Amino acid sequence: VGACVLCNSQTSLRCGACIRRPFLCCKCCYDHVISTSHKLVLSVNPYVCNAPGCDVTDVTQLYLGGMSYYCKSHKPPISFPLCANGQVFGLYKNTCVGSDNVTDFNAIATCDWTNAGDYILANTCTERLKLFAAETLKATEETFKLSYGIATVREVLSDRELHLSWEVGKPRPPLNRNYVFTGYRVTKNSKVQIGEYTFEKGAVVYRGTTTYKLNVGDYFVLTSHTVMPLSAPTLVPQEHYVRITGLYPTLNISDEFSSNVANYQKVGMQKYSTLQGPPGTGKSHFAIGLALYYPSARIVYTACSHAAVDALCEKALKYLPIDKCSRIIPAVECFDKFKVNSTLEQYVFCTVNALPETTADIVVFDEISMATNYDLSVVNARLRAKHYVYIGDPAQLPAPRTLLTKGTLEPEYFNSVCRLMKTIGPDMFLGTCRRCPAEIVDTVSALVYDNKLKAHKDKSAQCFKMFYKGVITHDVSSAINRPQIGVVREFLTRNPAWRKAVFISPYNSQNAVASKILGLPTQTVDSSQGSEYDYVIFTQTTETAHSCNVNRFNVAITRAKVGILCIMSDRDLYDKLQFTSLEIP
Amino acid sequence: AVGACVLCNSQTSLRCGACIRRPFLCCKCCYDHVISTSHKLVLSVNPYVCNAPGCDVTDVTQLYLGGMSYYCKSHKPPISFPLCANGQVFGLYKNTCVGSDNVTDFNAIATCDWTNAGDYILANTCTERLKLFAAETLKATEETFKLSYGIATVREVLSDRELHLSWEVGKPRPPLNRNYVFTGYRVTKNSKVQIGEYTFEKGAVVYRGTTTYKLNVGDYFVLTSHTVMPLSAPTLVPQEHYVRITGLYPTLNISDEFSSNVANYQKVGMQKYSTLQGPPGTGKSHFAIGLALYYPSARIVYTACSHAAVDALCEKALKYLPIDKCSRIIPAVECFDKFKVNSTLEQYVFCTVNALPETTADIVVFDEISMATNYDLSVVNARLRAKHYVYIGDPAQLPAPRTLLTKGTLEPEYFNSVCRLMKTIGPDMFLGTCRRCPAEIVDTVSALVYDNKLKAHKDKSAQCFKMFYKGVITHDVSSAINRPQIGVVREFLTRNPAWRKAVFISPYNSQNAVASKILGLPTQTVDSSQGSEYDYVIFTQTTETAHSCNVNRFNVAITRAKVGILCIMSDRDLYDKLQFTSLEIP
Amino acid sequence: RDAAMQRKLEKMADQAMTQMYKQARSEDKRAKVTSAMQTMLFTMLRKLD
Amino acid sequence: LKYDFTEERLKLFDRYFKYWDQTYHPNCVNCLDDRCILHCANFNVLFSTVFPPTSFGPLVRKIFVDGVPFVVSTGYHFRELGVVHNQDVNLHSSRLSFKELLVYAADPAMHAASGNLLLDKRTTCFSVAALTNN
RNA sequence: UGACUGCUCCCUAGCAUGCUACUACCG
RNA sequence: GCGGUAGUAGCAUGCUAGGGAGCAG
Ligand SMILES: [Zn+2]
Ligand SMILES: [Zn+2]
Ligand SMILES: [Zn+2]
Ligand SMILES: [Zn+2]
Ligand SMILES: [Zn+2]
Repeated sequence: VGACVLCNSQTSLRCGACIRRPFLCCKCCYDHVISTSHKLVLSVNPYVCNAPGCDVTDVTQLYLGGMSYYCKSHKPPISFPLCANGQVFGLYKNTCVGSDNVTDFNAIATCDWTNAGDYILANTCTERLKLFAAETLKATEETFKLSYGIATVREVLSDRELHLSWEVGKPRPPLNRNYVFTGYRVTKNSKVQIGEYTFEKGAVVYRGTTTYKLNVGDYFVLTSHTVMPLSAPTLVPQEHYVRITGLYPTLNISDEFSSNVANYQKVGMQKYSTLQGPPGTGKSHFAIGLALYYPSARIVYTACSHAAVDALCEKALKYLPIDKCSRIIPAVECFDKFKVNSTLEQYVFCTVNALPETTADIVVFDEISMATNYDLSVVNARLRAKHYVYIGDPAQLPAPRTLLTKGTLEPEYFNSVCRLMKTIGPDMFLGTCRRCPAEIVDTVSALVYDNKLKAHKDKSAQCFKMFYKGVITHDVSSAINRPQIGVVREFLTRNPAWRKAVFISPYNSQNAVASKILGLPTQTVDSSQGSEYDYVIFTQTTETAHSCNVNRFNVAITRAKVGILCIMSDRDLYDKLQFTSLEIP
Repeated sequence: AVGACVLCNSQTSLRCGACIRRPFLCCKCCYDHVISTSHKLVLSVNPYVCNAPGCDVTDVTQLYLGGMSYYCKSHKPPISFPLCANGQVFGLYKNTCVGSDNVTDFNAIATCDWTNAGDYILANTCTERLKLFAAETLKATEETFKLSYGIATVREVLSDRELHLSWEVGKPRPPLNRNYVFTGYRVTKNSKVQIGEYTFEKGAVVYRGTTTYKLNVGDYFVLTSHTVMPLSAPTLVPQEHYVRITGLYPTLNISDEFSSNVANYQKVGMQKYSTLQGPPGTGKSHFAIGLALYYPSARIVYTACSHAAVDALCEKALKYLPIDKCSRIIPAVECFDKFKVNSTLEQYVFCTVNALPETTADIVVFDEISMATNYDLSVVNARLRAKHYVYIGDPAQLPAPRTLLTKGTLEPEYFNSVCRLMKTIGPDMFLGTCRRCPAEIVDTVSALVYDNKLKAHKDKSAQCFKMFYKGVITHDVSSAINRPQIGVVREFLTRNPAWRKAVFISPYNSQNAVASKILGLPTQTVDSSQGSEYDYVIFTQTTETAHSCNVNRFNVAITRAKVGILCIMSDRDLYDKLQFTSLEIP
Repeated sequence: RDAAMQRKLEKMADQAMTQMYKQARSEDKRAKVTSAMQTMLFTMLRKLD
Repeated sequence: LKYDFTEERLKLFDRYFKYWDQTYHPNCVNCLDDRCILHCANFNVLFSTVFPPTSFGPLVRKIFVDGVPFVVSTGYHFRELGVVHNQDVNLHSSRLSFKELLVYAADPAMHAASGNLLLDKRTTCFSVAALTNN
C-alpha cells in the first residue's frame, strides 16, 4: 500500500502481469490496463475468480461478488463489475489523477528490451519510469542468465581444464568473464560451497579466483540475487551555491595537481559535477588532490568495482594517512590494505555493491559510462551528501547489454547524467596527459574529444599502423582469424624486443589460440582501462559493429605510454589514424 | 479422483463404469463415448446411479439431478435436471471440453472384445492413449481369462513327477504347457500360504515344478493373478538423430571381434532409438556387449522379456565386463544369479520388464521385441528416461501367444508400434554375422522373409535335412498326436545311431510326452526356443495348420542347427522352397 | 419460467458442482495424509534395532 | 518383563484383608457392575504401590504386517484396573486400512520404542523416552 | 506449538416460512 | 365488485451455514 508511479497518490493495486509490479493508481492503473496484455492486477488479494477451480484471470473479465471476485460464469445474481467507470476498483478510489499519455509507461512495461529504441525509452522517459526501467532491465537479465544449463563438471582431467556438460534444452552461456559463475556443491541432500568461476576455450579452461580443486558431479550456474526496488533519483535536482560556505578553504596546496585546484573550487559552490575524464588524465589522480585540498571531507569514493575503485585506492594511503581510509567488502578478494567494516570513516571507498547507507560530504564516482541509471541512483540512495562528483567519461565504455539486439545505443545516452555533458556540456575537464604522448592523444581528440586534449610529449613513432584484411571464421561465441594471428608473430618477429607486450584482442579466445603461439599475456578489450603497458599488441580480428565502433577499442588504442600495435583490418576509422605504415610481409 | 481425459487431455472427473479399464473421460468426450456403446454407466466422485433406497436403474441418460442425489424418473423429485443433456454429460470442468469428432476409434477399442486380428489392427493402428488403453485392456481381460477355470486340486498323490488332480466345477480347462504357469499356494485350517510355481502336462499328471517341494492331500493350484495398473510413458519417444555424438564418449581402442558392430554404434549415439534387424544368432547377444566395451562409460539398459532372455544378455556379461559393474534386480524367480542383486545405481543393470525400478540411464538395449507388445514396450521408458535407445531382436523371430485372438493370426509386421517401423521406415541396424548356421539354412531363410540379406557363414555339409511326408494326426484336449510321423522319427533316427544325439523338436510338446518314452530324446519347445540350440535337432512338425507351418514360427526351429537339423515337412506350406537333402521314405 | 424457474436450476447445478468440487478435494487430502502416516510408520520402524 | 502380578495381589489381599467378605477381582474385567468395579479398583489402588512402576502402561507385542514387524499395543496394565487384553489383535495382516493406520500412529508404542532413552532429572515423574535428539 | 466446553455480540450467505404492497391471468 | 393462482419488489421473524471477536471454568 503506497503511492502509484504515474500519480503519486496512495494506491493499493499492483499490475500482476507486469514484471516489477509497481503501485498503480485506480484511474492510472486502468490507463495501464487498457493498452497492454498486463490484464491481471493484484490488490490485497489477487483479482481472480475464486470460484473453486476456475481459469479466468483478466481484470475486466471479473465482477465483484460480495466477499469474492467472479467471472460471469460464476458471478452471483448480485454482481458489480470490478473494472468500470474508467476507474478500476481498489482502495482510495477517489484520489486518482492519471496521466493523459501513459503509453510512455505502457511502453516501458511492454518493452521486452531488444532494440536500441528500448534504451531510448529507458533514458528519454520520465523518472519513476527511469527507476522502473533500469530495474526491469536488471530483473529480466538475471532471469536471462538462468535460462541456461547447469554447468556440471562431470569428469576432471587436469588442472586449468575440466570435463563439463550442462542441463537439457537450454542454449549456452558465452565465453568470458562478464558472466562469472558462482557454483556450489552438494552432499547427499542440499547445496553448499564451491566458488567464483567461468569457463572458456580449452577441454574447459576455468579461471577460478580462489584456490580449490573440483570433484565429480561438480556443477555451476550463474547464481542470482533478488533485485529490490530503488529509491533516490539518479541525480538530485542540483544547483550552484552562492559561496563555498560550509566547506573548508585550505591555505596550502600541492601543485603536482595544479590542473586540479581550480577544478575543485566551484565544486564546493555546486551540488554535482561530472567531469570530462579522458583515460589517464590524472582522473584517478584528480579525486586524490581534493583529498588533500579538503582533508576535512567525508568524501564518497565509489566505482563499478574494487577493480575500479581499486584504482581509487591505488594512491589512497600513498597520499592520505592510513586509518582514515576504509572499504566495505561484503562477506570478493581485491584490495585489502584498509581497515574493513567501518562506515563512519573519514574516507570511505567502495563499490555500488555494499557501502551502507549514511550521509557524507562530496561524492566522487568512478565508472560512469559502464554503469547505468540503476546504480546511478544507488549512491544517492546510499547517501545524501554535501555535494557530488562523477569521475570517468561516457567517452570510455558502456555496459554489456545482454538483451540489446538491434544497433548499439549512443555513447551519449549511457545514462541520465551522460547526456548532460552532451546537452549541458562538460562540468570539468582534465587534459593532463601524463600517459600517452603526441602519438595517439590528439588523434583521439579529433575522434570525439573536441580537439581538446593536447600533446603530452614527443612522438617517438612507437604506436603502429598496419593496413591489412585477414580472414575470419566463426564458432560458438567467438571469432577466430589467423591470417592476422599469423601477422601477429610476423609482426612480432623482426625484433624480439617487440614481444615484451600484452596481446590485445576482442575475441579473447583468439588469444586462447594466440597464447599457445606466443606466450604473450591477454588483454580484455572492455575491462582494460586503468591497466596498460607502453607496449601492447592488438589484433582487432573483426571490423563489425561488435568490433571497430568508435569508442570500444578506443580504450585499447590508448593503452600505450608510447608504443601500441594496431593491425587495422577495418576501413572504419583507419581513414584517420596517423601512424607509421609499412608493407605487410 | 481427477485427471486429464484420454481423447481430450482436459482435466475431467468422470470414468466410464461399464468400460473395463475406466479411463478418465471428458464431459463432451465422455458423452461421445456414451452415445455409441452399452458403456452407459459413468462414475464421478460418486457413481451416477439412482440412490433412491433400493432401485435398479443404472444407465446415465436414464437419470436426473435431484439436488444432493441422482434419481430415475420413477424417483426424481419435481425439481430435477437431466444429467446427460446439452451434448455434454454433467461433471466437473463442464466448460473445458474439446472432444474428438470421430471417437469410434475409442469406442471401438472399448467395445473390442479381442477375438479377431481386426482387434489388434485396432490395438496398433490406433492413436496413442488408445495404444496404452489397448495393451492394458488385453492384459486385464486375459488375467480375467485365466481364472475362468478350475482350481487345480491335487487330491491324491501317487508318485513323483505325477499327480492325481481334479479341478473346480463348471469351468473349461487350462491348456497343456508352460506359457500358462500356475503358482499355487497351500492352506492350513483357515487361509492360504505357500506352494510354488507349477504347470500340468500329459501324464496321471506330469508337473514340472521349478523349485523343490513334495505335495500332500487337498493341494490346489490356480494361475494366481496380479493387478495390472495403468501405464505412463509412450511405447517410444518422438525420437530424432543428433547432429554430433555429443555427450557420448568416443573411445580410442576397439575389439575387431565385433568389427560388424562399431560402425553400428557410432550413429546410435547420434540418435535416440534404433531397433536392429537381428536374425537368430547374428551376434545380437554379442552386439550389445560390444558397445559395452566401446562405451564402457555407459549406464546401458539391458532388458528382455525374461531372465531367460536377458539371461542371454548376461551370458557373456562378466565374461566381457568386470564383475561388480553388473547387477540384476530379481524380485522376491530362480534364473541367473552371478551378479550383485538389488543395486539399481549400477553401471550395467540387466533386468526384465518384471522389476527394474524407475531411474534415468544412458542407452537402452532391449532383447525380445517381437514377442513383447506395446504394454512392456512403454515399460522401459516408463521405467527410465535415458540418453538413447536400442531394441535388440526382430519381428522376424516370434510374436506373443494371443490367448484371445481367434480368427487369423496377426501380421509379423504389426507386432507392436516399433515393429511396423522396420517395415515402414526400414531396419535401423542389421547384423549378417552368421556365426551359427552355415550356407545350409541361412539364405533359405533369407529368401523367406530376410531381403535376400544374410550371407553364407560356411560350407554346406548337407546335414540339415529334407523329408517329404504326410502323416496321420488325431486330436485330443489341447494337443495333437501323430505317430505315422513319430514312427518316422525313430525310422529316421535308426539307420545311424549317431542320429540320436539330438534334441527332439515338436509343436505339440505332449507329442514328445509320447516321444520321450519311445526315444529318451529331450524336448524342444517351439516358441520358447531361440537362444537355445544344438547342431543336431530332430523335428516332427506333426501338423500343417495355421498353428503349425506358418511363416515365422518354427522358422525359429529350423535355424537351431549349427549344421544338422531334421525337417519332416509333411506340409506343402513352405516345402516348395526348402533346398535340402531328400531321400525316400522307408 | 422459460426464464425464471430454470434460472433456479442455474442455482442448483452451480451449488452441486461446487459441493462435489469440495468433496474431490477432501478425498485427495485423505490419500495424501494416508501416504504420510504410513511412510512415518515405515520410517520409524527401521530404527527399531 | 513381568507385568501380571495377579497372584501377588491375591496373596496380599489374603494376608491383610482375610475376612473382608466380598469377592475381590484383581483384574476388574471380571467385575459384575460399576459398584464391583469401584470396590475392586479401590484395592488395586493400594496393592499397586508395591509393584515396580515400569510394569504399568501399554503391553506391546511384535506383530507382522506386510511381512514387516511392528511393535503395537495389545493391552494395558492399569494400577486401578489390573491387566486388560485387547480382544481383536491379529498378527499377519496384509495391509492397513485408514482406521488401523490411525490407531497405530496414535499408539505411544511405535513412538517410544524408536526413541532415545531419557533420564530427565528435572522432574520426579517417570520419564519414558525422548523422541528427538535435543 | 493453540485443549475441552458454555454463553454472547457483530458481519455475510442460503432456504423455507411468515407479513405487506405492485402487476398479470382465469373463475 | 369479489376470489384464486402466478410474478416482482419492500419488510420481518426464525433456522442453517460461513467468518470475526469477547467472557467464563
Ligand atoms: Zn504492467
Ligand atoms: Zn471464473
Ligand atoms: Zn467405456
Ligand atoms: Zn431409480
Ligand atoms: Zn469386582
